[PDB]
Amino acid sequence: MRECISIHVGQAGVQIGNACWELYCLEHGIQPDGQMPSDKTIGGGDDSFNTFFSETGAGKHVPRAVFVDLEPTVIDEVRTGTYRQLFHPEQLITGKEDAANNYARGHYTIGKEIIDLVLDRIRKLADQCTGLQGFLVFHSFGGGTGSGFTSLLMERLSVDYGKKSKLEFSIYPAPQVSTAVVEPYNSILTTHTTLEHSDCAFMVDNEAIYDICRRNLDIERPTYTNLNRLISQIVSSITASLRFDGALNVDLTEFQTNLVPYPRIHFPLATYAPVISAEKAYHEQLSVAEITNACFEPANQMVKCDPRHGKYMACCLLYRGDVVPKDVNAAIATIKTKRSIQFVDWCPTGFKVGINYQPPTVVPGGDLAKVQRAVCMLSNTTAIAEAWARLDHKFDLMYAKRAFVHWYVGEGMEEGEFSEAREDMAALEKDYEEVGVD
Amino acid sequence: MREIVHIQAGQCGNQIGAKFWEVISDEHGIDPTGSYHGDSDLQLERINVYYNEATGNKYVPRAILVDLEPGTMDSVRSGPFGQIFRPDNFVFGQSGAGNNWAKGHYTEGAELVDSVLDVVRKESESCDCLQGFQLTHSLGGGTGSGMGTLLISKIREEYPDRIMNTFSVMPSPKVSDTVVEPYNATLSVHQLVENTDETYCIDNEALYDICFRTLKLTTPTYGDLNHLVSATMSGVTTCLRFPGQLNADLRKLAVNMVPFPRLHFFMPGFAPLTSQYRALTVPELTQQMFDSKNMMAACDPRHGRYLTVAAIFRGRMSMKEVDEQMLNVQNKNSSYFVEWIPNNVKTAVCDIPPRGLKMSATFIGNSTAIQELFKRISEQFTAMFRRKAFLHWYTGEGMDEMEFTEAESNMNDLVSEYQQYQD
Amino acid sequence: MYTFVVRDENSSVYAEVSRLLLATGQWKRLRKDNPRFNLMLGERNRLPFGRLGHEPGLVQLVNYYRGADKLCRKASLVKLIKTSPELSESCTWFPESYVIYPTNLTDEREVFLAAYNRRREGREGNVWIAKSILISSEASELLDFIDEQGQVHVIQKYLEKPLLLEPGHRKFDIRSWVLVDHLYNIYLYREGVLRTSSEPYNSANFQDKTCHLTNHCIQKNYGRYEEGNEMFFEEFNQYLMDALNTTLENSILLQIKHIIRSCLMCIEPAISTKHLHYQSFQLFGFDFMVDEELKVWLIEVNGAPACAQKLYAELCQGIVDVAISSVFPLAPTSIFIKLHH
Amino acid sequence: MEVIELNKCTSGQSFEVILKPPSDPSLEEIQKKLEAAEERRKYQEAELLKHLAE
Ligand SMILES: Nc1nc2c(ncn2[C@@H]2O[C@H](COP(=O)(O)OP(=O)(O)OP(=O)(O)O)[C@@H](O)[C@H]2O)c(=O)[nH]1
Ligand SMILES: Nc1ncnc2c1ncn2[C@@H]1O[C@H](COP(=O)(O)OP(=O)(O)CP(=O)(O)O)[C@@H](O)[C@H]1O
Ligand SMILES: Nc1nc2c(ncn2[C@@H]2O[C@H](COP(=O)(O)OP(=O)(O)O)[C@@H](O)[C@H]2O)c(=O)[nH]1
Ligand SMILES: CC(=O)N1CCC(NCCc2ccccc2)CC1
Ligand SMILES: [Ca+2]
Ligand SMILES: [Ca+2]
Ligand SMILES: [Ca+2]
Ligand SMILES: [Mg+2]
Ligand SMILES: [Mg+2]
Ligand SMILES: [Mg+2]
Repeated sequence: MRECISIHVGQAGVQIGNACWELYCLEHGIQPDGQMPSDKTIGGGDDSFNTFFSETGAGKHVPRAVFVDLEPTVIDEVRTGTYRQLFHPEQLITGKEDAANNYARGHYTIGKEIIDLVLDRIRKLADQCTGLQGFLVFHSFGGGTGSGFTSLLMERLSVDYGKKSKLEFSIYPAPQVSTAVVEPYNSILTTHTTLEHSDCAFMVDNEAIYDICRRNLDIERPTYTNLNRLISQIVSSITASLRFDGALNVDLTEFQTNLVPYPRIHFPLATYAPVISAEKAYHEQLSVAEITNACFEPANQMVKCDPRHGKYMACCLLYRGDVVPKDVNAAIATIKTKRSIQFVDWCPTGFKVGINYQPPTVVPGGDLAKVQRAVCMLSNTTAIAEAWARLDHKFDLMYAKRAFVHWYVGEGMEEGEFSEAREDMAALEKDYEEVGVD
Repeated sequence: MREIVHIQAGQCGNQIGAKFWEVISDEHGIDPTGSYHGDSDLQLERINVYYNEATGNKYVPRAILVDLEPGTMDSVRSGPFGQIFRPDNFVFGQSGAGNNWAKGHYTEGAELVDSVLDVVRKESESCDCLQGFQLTHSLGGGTGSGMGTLLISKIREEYPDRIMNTFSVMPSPKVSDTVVEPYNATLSVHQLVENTDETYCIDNEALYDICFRTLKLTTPTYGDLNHLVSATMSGVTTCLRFPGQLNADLRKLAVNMVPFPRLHFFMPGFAPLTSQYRALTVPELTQQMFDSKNMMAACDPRHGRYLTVAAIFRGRMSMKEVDEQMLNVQNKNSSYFVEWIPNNVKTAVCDIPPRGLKMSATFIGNSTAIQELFKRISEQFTAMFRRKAFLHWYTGEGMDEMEFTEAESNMNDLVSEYQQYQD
Repeated sequence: MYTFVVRDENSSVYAEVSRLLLATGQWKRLRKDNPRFNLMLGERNRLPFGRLGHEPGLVQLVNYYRGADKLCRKASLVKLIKTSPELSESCTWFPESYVIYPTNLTDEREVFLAAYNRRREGREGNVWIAKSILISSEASELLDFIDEQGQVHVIQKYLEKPLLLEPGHRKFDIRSWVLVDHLYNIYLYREGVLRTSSEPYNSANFQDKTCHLTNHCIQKNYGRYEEGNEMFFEEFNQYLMDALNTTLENSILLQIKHIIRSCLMCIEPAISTKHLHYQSFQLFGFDFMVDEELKVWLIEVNGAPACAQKLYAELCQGIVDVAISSVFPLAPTSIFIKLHH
Repeated sequence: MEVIELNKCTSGQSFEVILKPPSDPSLEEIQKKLEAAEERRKYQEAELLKHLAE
C-alpha cells in the first residue's frame, strides 16, 4: 500500500475537492464524521482505501488532503460544512487577500509569503505515509491562485519530493462561467512554469462540462455545484484504480507509463458516458457498445475537439458497473470498423481496459441518475492541442497591445516571462503537429 | 471582512454621499438610527463592507464627511439619515474654498487635511482587511476637487498598496456655478489620472439632459440630478455589497476593467429611467442600458469603442435570458467593442432589486468615447487660459501658470491615448 | 442580422456569395479577424477549424469540410481509393494510379513497374501520365521526370481511347459542381461544363500536350467551335442524341452521380459535422473523362473550384439558399439534384 | 484482435487488447526568482514614495 496526497489550490481546486471527497466517502462507505463501519482494522490498515484515507486510533478515516486558498471564504465553507469533521484544521489553509486573478500576484507577491507553510503542512501528511507515491493537484488555469501559487508549489514539490509523481486536474477557462478577462494570460503563464514539473495533467474545459449539464441534465443555467458533481464523477473514475483493488493503473507511475509515451505530451483527453438526468422519468439502460461508442463523440469529451483529425498515442478504457470483457471487445471491433482511430506508427494500436464491478455512485439528491454501467476513456490525442491553439490565440490578441500587462509587472514579474511562456507554447504546439500530422 | 472606507468632500460630494448612504442603508435594512430591521440574510451577508458594527447590534457607516465650510454637513446631520453617521467623522472648517482648487489643495485645505487623515487612520485601523477607499466629489468646485485630490495624494502615501476609487461629478456649462469650473476640473483630472484605480465619470450635463428629455422634468434641480447619481452609485457597488462572484472586490474589478493604467475612467449607465408601473422585460433592460440616453457621462458610445464592460442585473429574472440578451447586444454591435480583448463584456446578477423596481440593470463602461468629455473640458479650459482669464484667483494662492500648462498637457495626452486605442 | 467574415479574397465563387449576402440587407460583414461571426468564408490553406464553435450564443458555420483534402489531393485520392473498402482497389471508374515519391525523399515504385511491365509484354497500350505534367509510354521517362522534381507525384493510366467530339476529333472533360450542406445532403448542380480541346486528338505524339490537356488555360483554334472552348449540357446533350442516339442523362449522368455519391459517402464518417460544435458545408468540383465506350472516369476532385462565367449567378444564389440560409433563414424548381442516401 | 494480461479479482478485472503492432530549478534558484520580484516591487514603491515626497 502506497499513499497519495491530494492538494486543492484556489477556489476551483477547493470546491472540486469538496465534491470528490464527498463522493469518495459515499463510495468507500465513510460517513461525514470519518467513521467507517466496514473497516474491521480499527486505527490502522494497509487496504486500498488507505491510499487516500489515514486512520486514527478512534477509527476515524481522515482524507490525505490539503486545502490551500489565499482567501478564507471558500475554505470556511469546508470548516463548517457537512464534511467538516473529515479534515483536521491543519489540512485547511487560508490567507487574507487573494491574487485578484493575477498570476504574478499568486506566484510572487502573496505566494512567497505562504509557500514554506503549505510545504510544512504537506510534510505533516507525508510523515504519515510509509511509501508515498506522489500528489494529485487540483486547480484552475484562470484564477490568480490556481495558476500563480500552483506553479510555485509544483516547483517546490519537485525539489522536496523529486522521486514522487505528480498528477494535475486543471480547469481550462470558459467564458460562459468566467468573468476574468486575463485568464488566457494566467493559463499560459502557469503551463510554462508547470510543464517540466507535471507527469500527467487532465484538462477539464468548463465549456464542455457546461454544455453537458445543459444538454444531458437539462440544467438551463448550470451552477458550480452542477459542474463539480459531474467533474468529481470523472475524477472518481480516474482515481478509482488507486483506491480499489485492481491491476491497471495501480500506482501514480502507471498513469505516465500507460498514457504518456512522450514526456512533453502529457495531456490525455477524458471522455465519460452515460450522463443521464435524475429528473428523467426513466432512462433505458445503455449497453457496453453504446457507452463505449459514445466515448468517440465530441459531445462527452472534457475538452471539445475532433480526435478524428489527430493521432492516438494511447487509449485506456475504465468501466464501472455490470461489464464483462466479452462485451468490451465486441464493441471495440465494432468501433474500429466505423470510427476513424489513427494511431501513431511508433505506438501499438490497442486499448488497456479496466473493469470495476461496483457501478458509479451518485450523491443522493444530485443531478446524475443511477446507471448500471459507465465508462471513462483516457486517450492521448494530438487533437487536444486545439485547446492550446484557442488559448494561444486569445493570448496573442491581448499581448500584441500589452493589455493588462501592467498588473503583472506591478507585482514584480518581468514582462519577458510573457514571451518566454508564449514561446514554450509555440514549442508545445510544434511537438503536437510533429506527432499527428503527415 | 474586506472593508472599504468611504469619503465625501465638498458640497456636491456630501449631498451625493448623503443620498447614497440613504439608498443602500434602505437596501441593507438599516434605519436612520443604524438599527437593522430587514427580513433577508442577504442584506447582512456583506454588510461589513460599508458599515461598522457598534454596541447593541448597531450599524454605523464607515464614512468620513469633509468640507471647508459647515453649511452643507450641517444639513446632512439635520437630514433624514443624519443621525447615522459617526459624530466624530464630521471634519469641517469655517473659511470655505470659494470654488477655488488652489484653496482646497494648497492653502485652506492644507490646514484641515491633517485632522481628516486622523479619522481615515482611525477607520482603517479597525479594518480586518482594508480593501481601499472610495471618494465622492465634484471636480468643478474647490473643496471636493482641490482638497479631495489632496486627500487622495496623502492617503496614497500612507496606504500605497490599497485601491482608490472615485465617483467624480464633471462640470458642464449647462449646469454651472462659476466660470472657473474648467480650471478646477482640469487640475483634478491630472491628479485622478495618476492616483486612482477607478473613476466613475458623472457628467452633470448628461444628468441634466436625462432629467429634461427622458424624465420630462421641466426645471431640473440638483436634487433631481442627485437621484440619478444615487441609483447609479447603488448599482455600480452592488457587486461589492451582496454575495456575488465577479468583480467581488475592488482589486478584481480593476484587473478586469483597466487594461491600461491611465485609462481608468468609466461611463456609468442605469436602466430603467421612467417619467412607471409597467414591467420591464430583459430585452428592454438591455436596450436601455446600452442606449446612450441612459448613459451619464454625456459621451455617445457610438463615437468610440468599449475596452471592457461590466453589466449588473438586479432582480428575479431569467439568467438564461440575461445571457441571451447580453450576447445579442455584443454580437449585434461588435464594431463598437475592441476585437483584441476577447470576452471583454462581463455580466453579473443580483436577486435583490433596488427599492420600488421589479428589476434593473447597471452598466459600467470603459469606452474610448470618454475622450470627448475631456475634449469639452480642454476646449473650455484653453478658451480662458489663452487670455489668462481668472488666473489671479489661483496665482494669489501661490500657484504658477506652469502648473496650469502641465495639467492641460496631461489631459491632452490622455485624449490622444484614448484616440490611438479607438483605432 | 447575421454576421459573416471573408478570409479568401481570391475566391471568385464566394466573392459573389458575399455580394449576394450583403444584398439581402440581413447579413453584416465584419473584419476578417472578428470572432463574433455566424458564417466564415475561410482561407484555402490552414483554415483554423479548432477555433470554431467556441463562441457562446453563436451558431457558427464554415464553407469547408475539415478532412476533405483526403479527396482533393492527387496522392491522397489514390491512397483513399486503394485503402477504402467502399472504393476498393478494384474500383472501375478510377484510372489505375500509383503514389511515387521522388528518389530524393509508403512508395509504389515497384508495384507500378510490375503492372507497367505486364502491359509491355501483353502488347497493350502502355501510355501513362504523371502529375502532382509529362505523358510518355516509356517508364524510364516517367520516373526520371519525377526525380527532377522534389514533391510527391502520382502516375496513372492515360485514357488512350477518349471520346472525341465532331466535327474536330477533339478531346474534352466534364466539370460537375457538388454542394454538400451541414446535413451532408449531396446536391449536384444541374449545370455542368465541358472544357474542350480546340485541337484534333493525335495519339501518335504526346510531346505536344495541347490536344491532350483540356485545361482552359493551356488551350487559351480557341473559341472556334464553341465560345471559350466551353460546351454546356444543352448542346452536349443534343450532340449525344444526334451522333450516338442517346441522352446525356443515360449515357453519362448516371455514372457521374454514382461516382460522386461513392466518394462523398465514403469519407462521410471522417468529415461529418453532424455531432460537432460547429457546422460545415463545402462546394466541390468533380472532373471526369469519357471514353469512346461512353464509360465515365474520375480525373480528380477540386476543393476550391471556380465556376463557369455564365453560371456564377445561378450557382452562387444556390449556395446561399441551401447551404447558408438553411442554417440562418431569412425573413423553384431547385437547380440541384439531390443524391439521396 | 488479441487479449493479454487478463487479471481477475473479486472487485473486477483488467486486460489489454492489441489490434495492430507498432512500426529542474533548485530551492536556491527558486528563492532568487522570488526575491528578485520582491525587489522590483520595492524599487517601484520607493520611486512612488520619492515622487510623493517631492
Ligand atoms: N469547474 C469549476 N470551475 C471553477 C470553479 N470555481 C472557479 N472556477 C473557474 O476558475 C476560474 C477562476 O479561478 P478561481 O479558482 O476562482 O481563482 P482562485 O484560484 O481562487 O485565485 P484568486 O484569483 O486569488 O481568487 C474561472 O474560469 C472559473 O470558471 C468551480 O468550483 N468549478
Ligand atoms: N488518366 C488520364 N488519361 C488521359 N487524360 C488525362 C488523364 N488525367 C488527366 N488527363 C487530362 O488532363 C486534364 C486534367 O488535368 P488535372 O485536372 O490533373 O490538372 P489540374 O488539376 O491543374 C486542372 P483541374 O484541377 O481544374 O481539373 C483533363 O482535361 C484530361 O484531358
Ligand atoms: N450632480 C450634482 N452636482 C453638483 C451638486 N452641487 C454642486 N454640483 C456641481 O459641482 C460643482 C461645484 O462644486 P462644489 O461641490 O459646490 O464645490 P466644493 O463645495 O468646493 O467642493 C459645479 O460644477 C456644480 O454643477 C449636486 O448636488 N449634485
Ligand atoms: C495603474 C494606475 O493607474 N495607478 C494609479 C492608482 C494606484 N493605486 C491606488 C493608489 C492609492 C492608494 C490609496 C489611496 C490613494 C491612492 C496604482 C497605480
Ligand atoms: Ca483499516
Ligand atoms: Ca520532475
Ligand atoms: Ca487660516
Ligand atoms: Mg479565489
Ligand atoms: Mg458651490
Ligand atoms: Mg486541380
